[PDB]
Amino acid sequence: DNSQVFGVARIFASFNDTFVHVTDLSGRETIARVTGGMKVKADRDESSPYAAMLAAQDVAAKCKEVGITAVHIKIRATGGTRSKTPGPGGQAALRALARSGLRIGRIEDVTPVPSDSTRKKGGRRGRRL
Amino acid sequence: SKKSHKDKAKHAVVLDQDKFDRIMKEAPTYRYVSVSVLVDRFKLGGSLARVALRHLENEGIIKPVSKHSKQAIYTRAT
Amino acid sequence: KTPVTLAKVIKVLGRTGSRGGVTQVRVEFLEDTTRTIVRNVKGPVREGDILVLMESEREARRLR
Amino acid sequence: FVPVELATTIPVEIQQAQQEIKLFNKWSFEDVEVKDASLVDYIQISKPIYVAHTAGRYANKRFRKAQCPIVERLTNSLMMNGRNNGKKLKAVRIVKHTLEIINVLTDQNPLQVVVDAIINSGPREDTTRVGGGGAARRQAVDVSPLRRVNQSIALLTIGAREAAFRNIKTIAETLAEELINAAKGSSTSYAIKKKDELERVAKSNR
Amino acid sequence: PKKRASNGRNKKGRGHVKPVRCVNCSRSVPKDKAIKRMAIRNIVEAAAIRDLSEASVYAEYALPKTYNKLHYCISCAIHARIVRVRSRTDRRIRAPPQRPRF
Amino acid sequence: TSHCRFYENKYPEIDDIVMVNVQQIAEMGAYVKLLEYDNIEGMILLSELSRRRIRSIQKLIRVGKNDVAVVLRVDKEKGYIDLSKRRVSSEDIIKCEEKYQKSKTVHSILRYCAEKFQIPLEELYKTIAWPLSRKFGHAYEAFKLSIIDE
RNA sequence: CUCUAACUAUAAAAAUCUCUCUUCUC
Ligand SMILES: [Mg+2]
Ligand SMILES: [Mg+2]
Ligand SMILES: [Mg+2]
Ligand SMILES: [Mg+2]
Ligand SMILES: [Zn+2]
Repeated sequence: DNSQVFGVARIFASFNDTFVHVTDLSGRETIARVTGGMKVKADRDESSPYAAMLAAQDVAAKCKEVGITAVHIKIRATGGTRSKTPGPGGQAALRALARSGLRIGRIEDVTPVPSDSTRKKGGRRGRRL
Repeated sequence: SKKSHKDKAKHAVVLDQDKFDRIMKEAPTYRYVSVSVLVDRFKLGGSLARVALRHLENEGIIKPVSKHSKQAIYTRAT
Repeated sequence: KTPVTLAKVIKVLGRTGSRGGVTQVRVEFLEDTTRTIVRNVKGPVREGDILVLMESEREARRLR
Repeated sequence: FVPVELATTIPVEIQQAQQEIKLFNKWSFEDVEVKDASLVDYIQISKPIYVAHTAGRYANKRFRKAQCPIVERLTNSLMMNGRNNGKKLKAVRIVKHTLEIINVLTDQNPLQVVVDAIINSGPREDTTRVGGGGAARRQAVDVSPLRRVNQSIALLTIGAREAAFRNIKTIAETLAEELINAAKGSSTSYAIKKKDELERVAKSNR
Repeated sequence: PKKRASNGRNKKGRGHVKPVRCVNCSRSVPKDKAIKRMAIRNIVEAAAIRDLSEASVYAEYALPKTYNKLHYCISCAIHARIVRVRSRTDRRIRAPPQRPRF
Repeated sequence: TSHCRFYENKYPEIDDIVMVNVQQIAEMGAYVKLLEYDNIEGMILLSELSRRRIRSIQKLIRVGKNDVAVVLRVDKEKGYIDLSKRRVSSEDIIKCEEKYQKSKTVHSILRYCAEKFQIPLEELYKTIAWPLSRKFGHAYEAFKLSIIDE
């Protein structure tokens, strides 16, 4: 084999402040919670594709530091109450992972899907912007 | 008017034996020569900067490259 | 930190931006020409021109 | 060398051996080498031109502009407003003495120095105002090579003018000083200063 | 008068329908007057499909596809240009706009 | 003569909080001087400036007076500052004016001394202010203790 | 009288108005 030290990407992407969070395959001991929100300035870009790329580069450096070589992608959208759709920058995130040395495998979308339960904060007529 | 710049004399206009000493000394050592450049070291008002420039080309002190009106350029005689 | 890169543009991909003063094109790195990136640039160009870029990781979107 | 008989004789120096084109009869385009790859083919030094004045139809087409010799562009930039537009001879003389100064300082046949200043001073990155009203903010963008050389020229001339403005150090001197500082990487040049400032602000609104 | 034969509802003999909620404006909306879509798409943007493929173990991959049934209100949908205002003689054509790409 | 930055070194550190007086605006914002750290110039982009809507630019810029400042990025190789007026809160403003007064008083006393002696004020900070700021953490508190303790 | 596939993302504020109203026949 290639003796790859498998990790998990566990991408957390939303309409605001996408997250990057690598850990063990189970998800026991977390590595580098640092998100894209830890690297951008004006709050324009908490969920920017560039914020995702910066977070991905930092966590790739961290993974090389620790020894993780293969990583498993678990992207996420909030689901439940909010839009069921991935954060905009998360795609760049994964791409920034791919270009940055680390091997990848077993991409998954753990974006929750509910059975039409509870309610979405909003009111009857909906968001009245 | 309010001259907030506060420009001092910024140069002297009447030449002297000692600034003559400097002119004769650092006529070389300045591989670029032009009226503004020679003025810029406190030593000449500028009206007689041309006069000193004429004084320079007397005994093979500095060689010319350009001597145009409003703008003349020398380099130290090698 | 200057991993400077150079990319020859192959095609003009119209023009973006609300002003219409910035045009997006498809530029391929001279190093390993097999890959390309879509990038938006301010100022007239044509294919055959080469552009120096600091960054080599931006696929900028349709600017509005 | 190559002595030629005439009845209406022309000076010997311009009659010597000069199938060896020099701009001001003394500055060849030979061995003036193009540095930047993204800026090659956007500098016209290729054609050996005889003086920094040519009444060419150099604005009719979209991209015939790149066929204009770099010296001509620098001169035309040197023309300032209505007053310097109507006075091309003055600008040509000023740029001639500018190359003279460049030749005086650290030799380095001046044309290479000026083209190196050109390539150094060009901001490859810029900020575009994209946000509509509410989030009125600039965003990152890169810069066309023609746009590169254009702002390089513009920063050079604006620095020369601002430094020269109501200042004893004459415009030819200011321009040559800026060109020397820009052929190197010293922030003393106003042109390179603005180049780095735009690079920084672009690096902010990335 | 009457804007539409179906009153823009498409209930026509159901008495009532359990409401759904818009993805964007998030309004209670009758499930039939609830213009909605299958935003089918591959998990990755079409641009990087190359790079990721050689950035991964397990060659000859499948590249999964993420799905979503998005419920759009009337207002948000007409706002985001995903539904186009039409002439009445043009409105009635219920046929989908003929397979966007081919 | 005012020189010899109140704190230790020339270049501000990372995420250090300072105070800037507006000096000149071209289009991008307040590329101005600092009055707490070194007087080195630093950019202030307009989006890094306003919490409210940008209605009155001229009423807001207020040239000739100090204002809060947070440093985000520093040029430590040629000399420039990325500085902002958006990453501040009121309780942060409190310590901002505290530090403003703390630096102003020491600058006043040592400027008086350097003016009276004609001794280069950088030598004053070298010989006096910096050892006191090393012993006691700040030269102002050291002067206060000097009043009681010789 | 033989075809069933691709795809994206703005919503910043705008408040108001007292006028004259006029006529068609071989
Ligand atoms: Mg509304
Ligand atoms: Mg109606
Ligand atoms: Mg309907
Ligand atoms: Mg109204
Ligand atoms: Zn809606």
